Amino acid sequence: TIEERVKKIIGEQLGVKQEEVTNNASFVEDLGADSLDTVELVMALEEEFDTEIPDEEAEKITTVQAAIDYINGHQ
Amino acid sequence: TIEERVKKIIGEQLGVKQEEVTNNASFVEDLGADSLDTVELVMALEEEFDTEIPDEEAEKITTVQAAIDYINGHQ
Amino acid sequence: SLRPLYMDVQATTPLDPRVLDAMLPYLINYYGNPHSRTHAYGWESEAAMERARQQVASLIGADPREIIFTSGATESNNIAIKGVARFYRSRKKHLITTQTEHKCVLDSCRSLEAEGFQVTYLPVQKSGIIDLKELEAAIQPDTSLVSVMTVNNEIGVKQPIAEIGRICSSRKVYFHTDAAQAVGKIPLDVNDMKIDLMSISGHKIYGPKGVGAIYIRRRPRVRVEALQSGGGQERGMRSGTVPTPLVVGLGAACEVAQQEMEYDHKRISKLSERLIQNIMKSLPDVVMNGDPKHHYPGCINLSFAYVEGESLLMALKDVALSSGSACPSYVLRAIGTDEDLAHSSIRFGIGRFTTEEEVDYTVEKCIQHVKRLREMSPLWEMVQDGIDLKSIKWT
Amino acid sequence: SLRPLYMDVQATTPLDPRVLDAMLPYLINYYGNPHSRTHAYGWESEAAMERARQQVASLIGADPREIIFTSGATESNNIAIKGVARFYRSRKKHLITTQTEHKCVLDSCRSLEAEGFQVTYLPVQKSGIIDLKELEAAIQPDTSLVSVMTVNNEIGVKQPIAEIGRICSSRKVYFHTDAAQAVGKIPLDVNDMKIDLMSISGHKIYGPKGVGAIYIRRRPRVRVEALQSGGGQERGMRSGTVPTPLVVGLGAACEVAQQEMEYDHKRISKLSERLIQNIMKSLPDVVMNGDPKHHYPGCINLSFAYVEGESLLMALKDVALSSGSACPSYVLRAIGTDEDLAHSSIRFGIGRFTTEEEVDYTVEKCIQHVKRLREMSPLWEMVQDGIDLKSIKWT
Amino acid sequence: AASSRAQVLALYRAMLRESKRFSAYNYRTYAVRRIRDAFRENKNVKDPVEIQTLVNKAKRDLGVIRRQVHIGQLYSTDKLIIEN
Amino acid sequence: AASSRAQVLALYRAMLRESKRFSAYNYRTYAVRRIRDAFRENKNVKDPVEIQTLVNKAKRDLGVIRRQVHIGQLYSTDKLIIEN
Amino acid sequence: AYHKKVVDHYENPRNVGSLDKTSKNVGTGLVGAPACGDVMKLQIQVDEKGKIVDARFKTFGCGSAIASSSLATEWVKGKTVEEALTIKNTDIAKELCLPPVKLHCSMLAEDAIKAALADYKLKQEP
Amino acid sequence: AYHKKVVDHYENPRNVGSLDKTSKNVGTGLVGAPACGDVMKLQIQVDEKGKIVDARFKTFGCGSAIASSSLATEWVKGKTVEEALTIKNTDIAKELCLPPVKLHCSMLAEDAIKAALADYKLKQEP
Ligand SMILES: *P(=O)(O)OCC(C)(C)[C@@H](O)C(=O)NCCC(=O)NCCSC(=O)CCCCCCCCCCC
Ligand SMILES: *P(=O)(O)OCC(C)(C)[C@@H](O)C(=O)NCCC(=O)NCCSC(=O)CCCCCCCCCCC
Ligand SMILES: O=C(O)CN(CCN(CC(=O)O)CC(=O)O)CC(=O)O
Ligand SMILES: O=C(O)CN(CCN(CC(=O)O)CC(=O)O)CC(=O)O
Ligand SMILES: *Cc1c(COP(=O)(O)O)cnc(C)c1O
Ligand SMILES: *Cc1c(COP(=O)(O)O)cnc(C)c1O
Repeated sequence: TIEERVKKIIGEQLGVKQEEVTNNASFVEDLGADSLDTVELVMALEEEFDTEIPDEEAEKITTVQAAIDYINGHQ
Repeated sequence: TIEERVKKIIGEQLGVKQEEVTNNASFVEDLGADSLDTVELVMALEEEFDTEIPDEEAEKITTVQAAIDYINGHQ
Repeated sequence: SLRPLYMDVQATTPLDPRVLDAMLPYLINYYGNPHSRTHAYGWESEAAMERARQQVASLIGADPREIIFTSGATESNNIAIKGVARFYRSRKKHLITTQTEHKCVLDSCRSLEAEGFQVTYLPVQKSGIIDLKELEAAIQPDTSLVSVMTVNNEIGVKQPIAEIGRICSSRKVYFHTDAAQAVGKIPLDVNDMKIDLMSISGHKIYGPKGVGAIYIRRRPRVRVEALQSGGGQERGMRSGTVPTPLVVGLGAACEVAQQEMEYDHKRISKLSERLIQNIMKSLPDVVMNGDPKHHYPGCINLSFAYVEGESLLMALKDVALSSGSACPSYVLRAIGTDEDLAHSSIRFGIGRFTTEEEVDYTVEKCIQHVKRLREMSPLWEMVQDGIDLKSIKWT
Repeated sequence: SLRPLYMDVQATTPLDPRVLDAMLPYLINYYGNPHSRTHAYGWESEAAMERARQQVASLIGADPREIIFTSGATESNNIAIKGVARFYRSRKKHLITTQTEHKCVLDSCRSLEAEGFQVTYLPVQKSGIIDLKELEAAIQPDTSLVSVMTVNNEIGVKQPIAEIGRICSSRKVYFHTDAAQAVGKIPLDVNDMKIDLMSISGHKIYGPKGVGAIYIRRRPRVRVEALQSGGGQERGMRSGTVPTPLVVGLGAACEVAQQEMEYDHKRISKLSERLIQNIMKSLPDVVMNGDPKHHYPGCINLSFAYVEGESLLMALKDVALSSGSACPSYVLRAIGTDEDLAHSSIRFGIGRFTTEEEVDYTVEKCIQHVKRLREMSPLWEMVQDGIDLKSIKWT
Repeated sequence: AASSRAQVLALYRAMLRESKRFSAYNYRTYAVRRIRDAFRENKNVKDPVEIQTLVNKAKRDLGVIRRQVHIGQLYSTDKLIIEN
Repeated sequence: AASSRAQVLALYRAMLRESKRFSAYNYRTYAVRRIRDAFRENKNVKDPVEIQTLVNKAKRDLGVIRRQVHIGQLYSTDKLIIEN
Repeated sequence: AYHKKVVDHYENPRNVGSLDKTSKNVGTGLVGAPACGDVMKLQIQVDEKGKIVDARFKTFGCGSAIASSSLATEWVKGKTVEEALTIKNTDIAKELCLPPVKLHCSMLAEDAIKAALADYKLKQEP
Repeated sequence: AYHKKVVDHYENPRNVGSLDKTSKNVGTGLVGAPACGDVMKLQIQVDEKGKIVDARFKTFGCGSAIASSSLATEWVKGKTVEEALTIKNTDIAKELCLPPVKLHCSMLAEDAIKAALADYKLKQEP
């Protein structure tokens, strides 16, 4: 229950076992997401962490680590 | 049509000839207004001069001159 | 494009914002069927229905048990006229109404004549008002119902409802009044007026379309044969799902009207006098249809000689008005209007939301365009050359 | 206080937000009477009325000229059944319907029997479905109308509407179907089904209460004697002011349903299977009323032996449901249900907005409280002690 | 205890200011006129209970005005001919 | 020329974010699910005209959602039993 | 009247007026009846070669009656008396897009043309 | 069932159960019929002085039937057999605020009391 509840959200959203949600993985190229999935995934991170992620930041969150990094840097 | 269109508004609102709307006159004691009239008169000045007059300022506008003064001091 | 002024409130009214506000919860979360007895969506819907029933009853001096909800005064008129006629038909076959009633009363009576009932359509005086002594004389031993409307929808005339109730009660004949144009605008009390049935329309009193009510007196009991078959809703008198949001809107409109009636009557009286006086002082040959002494001021029907009414409505391109109008007019014919003048009448409606500026605009355009259409009219040309139109052999 | 889940969509539905959105302009600024012919409030109101008429027609495969607006399917059923019966009464006095029809069909037929018409109330099979060959045999030379509803409001069963149309058309008998529970939920096409009249209710399809329609086929022409007298609105078939905001809401609900029908049917099918299967795998002596092979999945009527239905509804204190319910049940009796089991049935409704979580909550509470009421029930006690209830001398 | 005069004059200003936001001419002009006429009609009521009833009705109507102004802005239409 | 993909993904986010503001459980849960299912159902449409029609319908429905969310907040009620 | 075409004959009036009934070169048609809500007066002025060189009208009646008679008055100008005889109610209705309930208006306007032309023709015989 | 008073007898059940029908000190009343939607079983236990010291019930029926029979079962405890005979359908209806359409429920519960008391009385005669 560290701020890699981020991993739990990504795995839940993309239908992927927690074992395959590696820090290096990009949602599309590595975890099978399309761009509808990635819209929903960004909103799921917004909800889970009570944070508003605007478009120019959302477009940079394309990997597990980028998600982890963004959330650690916004309390 | 100087900023003593203020006089025209006061006279119109209170049913008083322009001759009797003197700079010294208080709305209530000198021009026959009650407090319903003075609510409406303050809103009429707000409308005429596109200005928002909050309660603590409105309570100070009790004379013709006070009305003139307030409006000259808010463009 | 800019919109025309609404001067047509006898045809229908806008919702009062207080009425839409009361309706909206029932269009959003309180959507239960008021006949659903086993859960809280039903309970809260039922409770709103019954509160509205009390609001309607309070406005007319009735017991809420006497209020039956309908889809409009058209349905209420059918229920009152056919329902009473059919109930008592084993002993009573004669009905009385008047020649200026709304079309749903008249056509209900015509359908009963095809059913073997006798119907007297009383004439009215040139004032538009019935002759009470002619009503008294028309009552027969087998007369079951008299129906006479409280305010006329075309010309605004007020019938002597309380005096009609005195006549009917004293002879044990049921008395129905179509009050669609009167409810919430002039005082109505079913006991003081000795009314047995009454029709009410929501959308003539700033309530929503698609709803109405019928008052049916319970003491002495008035019996009505139901017209709409079904599961027995509304005490077996009007089967069907009671539409909670609409009856909420009807009750709210009645409560608002009960509060606003005196204020509106004063304000509309002044606007109505202004409209009539300012038109008549500026145009010759303008006549008011209906007696102004017995008249609801929000409905003003005037004739403009030598101008045809529909062309005047066309000319008044930015005012919404009506002519020959069921909310060549059979009402105007019944009050003895010359046929040509009846083609020259239009109806102006002043309501709760009408402004003095609207009235003045309407007056000014009416003066301008009557003059213009007269200058285009061969009849005005002939009269200006001193010709007696009543001497020409037309066609 | 927290609100109960709504599982009662056969009694009425919430507005779809798209429907309220389409209605609101007509409750605020577009308040004209659609019959006002001389100004733009009338024109725009008329135009909205006619667009809604086309939306209703498109959903059922009709010509908009064949769509008449009413206040509800109750009124539409009265118009279809009494209107056809009275029109053709000089040559035809016999009508056919079924024992499981909604109360407004049955009571309309009963009123016609008091008028001297003969009515056959066909039985249904224990499935709830009529026997087509028994319908064929019941038709007489003076049969004017057959009326059979498309989807039953208590048990959800689908009648073979297209096969009934084949029978009626081939014998030149008019075919009416009460489609209130079917419109927008299963496919309806008046020509493929050979339908001559159809009843439609707005508030069963996420439209507002107080509105409906009746389809009346124009070719070959079906004739109906009008019931509501008046000025001839709706082609003389339904006099009265057409309530523009409500008919706008009906047309919008039809257009939305035309778009959503396939999606809703898939989703409601899955939820319905889940509800039925999860209740039945967890409780003994649960029976579904009606054949699941000919059944609209959003209406699920189950009996829970040894528990009385109203007590179960009370126990399910946070779920809005219904029992014995006209949208001891005469429908359950007609399908041969034992009287005690008929006292043990309740109706679950799944609609467009129902969630899986609601279904699962409802299932879980139903299992819990059936068990509890059985543990309070003397009938369950006796069966658990191996007593044959059919051997006791009651009272 | 709350000041009836303060409530009343604050409600008067609030109800007038909000009614002036009605998009529709006939509701706006009616609401402003009706509020002015009603407060003036009731100016000389002296019974503290009856004053409180009037104040409570005005608070209810202020909620109605606020909601119906917003709904009328969501579903606005063109101005009338005479607003030109 | 406007980008259909950009419009579509911006509309998807906007429609989901606004639908999540529905006060009423049954409208909120329906709107979110329906939007997800409809965009996914239509993912593989290739005709630029048909895509534009779908986009225009989604813009219309976004206006409906925005207005009906606000109206549902003005006239809100208690939560359902299962939201506890 | 809801058609742009009909309203135009009232908002932008043309040829409203009168000619001298005593002229041997003027024909006057007066048709309809006040009790029927529609009265049309149409007058034509004919030169000495039989060409209609001017026309005026006045009409009491609904917008469609005003437009039908106004259009008829425009249409006769420049036509010989024999040509004007071939103007039909159906051409007027088509031009104005009259709905069926207003077709009686175009028929009266055709009657007005023929009454005017007949009045003129009666004056030439001596 | 919409009354708090009625629902309480289901949400907070008391005395639901059975007594030993073979006891000379137990009376069993079983009244109603499954086909009528309401069956009440009410059993009483009487001490050797004629005081009812316990009672149990089971009911198949609507909430008002459950509450009427549940209340009857509470009310007989502590009463002599002769006192219990004076419990009336009208007292049960009054306590539960039953509407007129549910008054048949309080009458059946009174029937159940008397059937139980009569069954007990028949066992004492030998
Ligand atoms: P990504 O994986 O890079 O790209 C995803 C998209 C969809 C953009 C990509 O697959 C693509 O471009 N496909 C082309 C086809 C297309 O654009 N499909 C989308 C058209 S828009 C659409 O389908 C909207 C449907 C709207 C439904 C709303 C329901 C609302 C209900 C509310 C009720 C109150
Ligand atoms: P000022 O001259 O110092 O004082 C003025 C007052 C009124 C405060 C003073 O005279 C006084 O205190 N009078 C005591 C009586 C009193 O308080 N009267 C006011 C009661 S509040 C009232 O009358 C509100 C009426 C509300 C009408 C709203 C109509 C809304 C319609 C909306 C439709 C959409
Ligand atoms: O307070 C009022 O009576 C109404 N209006 C003025 C009404 N106007 C119309 C308009 O503002 O467009 C009057 C008019 O132009 O006739 C106040 C406001 O503008 O907020
Ligand atoms: O997106 C959805 O499906 C609905 N909700 C969640 C629905 N909730 C109810 C609630 O939020 O109170 C589910 C629940 O509690 O059952 C999202 C949101 O909160 O904005
Ligand atoms: C409007 C009206 C009616 C019909 O009422 P609806 O509610 O439209 O059915 C009946 N009588 C009169 C006098 C009316 O003005
Ligand atoms: C609801 C319903 C009706 C009545 O419809 P209303 O619009 O409420 O008058 C008629 N038949 C069936 C099958 C229904 O479910």
